Amino acid sequence: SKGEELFTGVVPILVELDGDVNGHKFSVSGEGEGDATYGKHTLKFICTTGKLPVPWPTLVTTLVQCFSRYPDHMKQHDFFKSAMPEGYVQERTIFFKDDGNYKTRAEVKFEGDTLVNRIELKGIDFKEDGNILGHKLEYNYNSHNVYIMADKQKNGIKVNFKIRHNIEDGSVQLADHYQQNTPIGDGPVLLPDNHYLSTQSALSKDPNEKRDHMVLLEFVTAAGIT
Ligand SMILES: [Mg+2]
Ligand SMILES: [Mg+2]
Repeated sequence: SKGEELFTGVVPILVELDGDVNGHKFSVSGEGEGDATYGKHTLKFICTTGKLPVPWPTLVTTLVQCFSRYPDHMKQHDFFKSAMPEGYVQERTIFFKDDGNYKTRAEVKFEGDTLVNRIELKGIDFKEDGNILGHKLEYNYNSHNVYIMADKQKNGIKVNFKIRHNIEDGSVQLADHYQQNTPIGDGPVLLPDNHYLSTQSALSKDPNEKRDHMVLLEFVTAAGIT
């Protein structure tokens, strides 16, 4: 189908983020590839401005749900690919419990044969010795369910989920995600029935990289319709 046909093979991915958290300005660039056939993508991210002022794990959700594997019997519910190549706007508010919040605006679209995620991130009202600005988050990542519903009035989707970030003392830092996606182009898109994406993510380091960086391996599969 339109859009989906662009994802049958391996697709290069570029991610570019500019961020400001409590006045700490930074940029991140990522490169990698995705194979939606297998719900798989791999990326390496670099902080191009120096040291990242927030923990890497807090940026994972912000840093391409078009690479999710939609089972054949759910293909009519894949909004993300249906909006391609023109793309979609992905906006979030991320509430860190007992701490500050991120607001993000991204455009995800093809530039030539590459899938590009371009993001502006703004974080405010973080505690200086909270888990975020105090860098108390472990370098790992849990598996989540990402809940999706149609937003027919916006010709898009509404998405909600709760990220669990492990803290170095055994506790959990919750990050409540509220998300909206709307197409950039004016063509038709697939508006889905309620369903979810099951995610899993592995964080690692490149032993040959001296810059502040994150290597990510992610698998995502749509479910919840039988
Ligand atoms: Mg196929
Ligand atoms: Mg633990």
